[PDB]
Amino acid sequence: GPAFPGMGSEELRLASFYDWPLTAEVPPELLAAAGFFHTGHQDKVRCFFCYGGLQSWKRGDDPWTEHAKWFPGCQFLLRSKGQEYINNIH
Ligand SMILES: CN[C@@H](C)C(=O)N[C@H](C(=O)N1CC[C@H]2CC[C@H](NC(=O)C(c3ccccc3)c3ccccc3)[C@H]21)C(C)(C)C
Ligand SMILES: [Zn+2]
Repeated sequence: GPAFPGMGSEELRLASFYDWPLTAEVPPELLAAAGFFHTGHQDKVRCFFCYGGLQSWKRGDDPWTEHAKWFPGCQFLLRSKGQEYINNIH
């Protein structure tokens, strides 16, 4: 199961980005869709399922790409995007 079942809802994850500092650079909509919620500190986010944390986001970063790059074993990622997607990023 998920590390943090309470953030399994995409809408709850999106709400967590109310004070996100990088709206134009890395959209909250895409971060939330990709399993991430905002910790509230700087640009630190975490996936609700694998609990993997990512920070130091660069403008134009693709949240799903970064998810697969750093946490390829995440089952939410696999369920959502499929194995071919994960394999191609590697
Ligand atoms: C350029 N795109 C971004 C999304 C990126 O690749 N970020 C990397 C990243 O954040 N990573 C890579 C994979 C993870 C391991 C190293 C880094 N982890 C953290 O920064 C976490 C952390 C560890 C120790 C002290 C403070 C923070 C972290 C924890 C919770 C939330 C966010 C990050 C995570 C970085 C900083 C190494 C370029
Ligand atoms: Zn994950």
